[PDB]
Amino acid sequence: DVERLLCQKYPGLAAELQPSGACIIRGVLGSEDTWRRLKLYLPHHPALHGFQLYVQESLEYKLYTSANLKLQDDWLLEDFLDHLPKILPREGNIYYDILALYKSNEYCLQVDEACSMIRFSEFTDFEQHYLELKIPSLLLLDHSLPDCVSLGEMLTKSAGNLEEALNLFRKLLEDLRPFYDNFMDIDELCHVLQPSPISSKHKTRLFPLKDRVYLKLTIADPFACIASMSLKIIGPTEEVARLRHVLSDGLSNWDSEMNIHKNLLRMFDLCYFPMPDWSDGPKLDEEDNEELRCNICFAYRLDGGEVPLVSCDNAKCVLKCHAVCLEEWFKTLMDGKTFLEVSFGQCPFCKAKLSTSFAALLND
Ligand SMILES: OC[C@H]1O[C@H](O[C@H]2[C@H](O)[C@@H](O)[C@@H](O)O[C@@H]2CO)[C@H](O)[C@@H](O)[C@@H]1O
Ligand SMILES: [Au+]
Ligand SMILES: [Au+]
Ligand SMILES: [Au+]
Ligand SMILES: [Au+]
Ligand SMILES: [Au+]
Ligand SMILES: [Au+]
Ligand SMILES: [Au+]
Ligand SMILES: [Au+]
Ligand SMILES: [Zn+2]
Ligand SMILES: [Zn+2]
Repeated sequence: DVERLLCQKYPGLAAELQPSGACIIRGVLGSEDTWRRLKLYLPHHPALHGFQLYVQESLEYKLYTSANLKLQDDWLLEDFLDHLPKILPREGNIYYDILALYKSNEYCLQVDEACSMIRFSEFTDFEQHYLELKIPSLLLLDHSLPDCVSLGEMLTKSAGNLEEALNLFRKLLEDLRPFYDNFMDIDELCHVLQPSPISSKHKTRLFPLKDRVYLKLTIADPFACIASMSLKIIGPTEEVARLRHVLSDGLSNWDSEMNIHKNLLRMFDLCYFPMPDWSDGPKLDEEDNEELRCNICFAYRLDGGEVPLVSCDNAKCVLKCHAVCLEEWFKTLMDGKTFLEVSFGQCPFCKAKLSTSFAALLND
């Protein structure tokens, strides 16, 4: 309807309606030699009067009402938009600054040819982390840290010179040690199945709790490590059902003076998590049916390191599956309604109960 006109003529605007018969348009409107950040309130869409335009003049938003700004008596939204852009009214040296930072025991600083970009790395106590900026922009290129962090935004607003940038970054690193430290133990003492290749960026970890039962740890806010912590039990219906109670209790009894790993051991009454060990002897014995490969894709490991973990309650149904290879089945089954309303579906193979706890492997 209106996002139509917004799509063809204004790709940088987002028209959000309200059930309150109103309409808010935010986004960017542009002319050939200028653009503005914009927020337009329209109390009476499609009538313009009573309009409330917020244009970012610099640091703050400037407000335009009918008193502020004068429209035409006949204009519609379109008219108002393609008209709007015309009606609205020591410095130190960076190369020196690089040389200033070049030598240091706390990080190696690398300069690209033509010095178009620089890269900090091998940070002390965070040797895995790195930061790349454009020169002399100081525009954020690549970097470690979960992608959900608004580092770019932080830099532009809070970092004036190269040194200020470096430090803002090392600041977050310190802020992030609890997040990182916490995954330290889980990575070394648990058998982490996904992410296949673990990186400074991943806010997640999936590992086995016991035979047939996986536990997926996920940390929404890397700065609010435990506040944003979240556990999900994945496995056969009854195991899931059973363990879900343990989980609740475990959280209620959370020992704040213990990290997540040890707190999980506490939670599930284990002195250690299941993990491959030389003491398992040589496998061979058992020779799990040669087919551990999905069973739909006929692949074992996907381009993203996904692995066949899905399995019905029926011990006798040899047959596993990548969650994504079954993504629709999981959504066409439990569409909307929560998984306690829908615990399972039918094993498309033996018909057995198939826990919908696996849908948890989706999305991410
Ligand atoms: O007798 C089995 C085994 O128990 C312990 O080994 C554990 C190990 O501590 C963990 O990594 C766990 O995930 O699996 C291993 C095998 O059960 C003992 O430490 C080990 O010496 C012993 O053989
Ligand atoms: Au568009
Ligand atoms: Au709208
Ligand atoms: Au140098
Ligand atoms: Au280096
Ligand atoms: Au984030
Ligand atoms: Au934590
Ligand atoms: Au033990
Ligand atoms: Au359907
Ligand atoms: Zn698959
Ligand atoms: Zn089955």
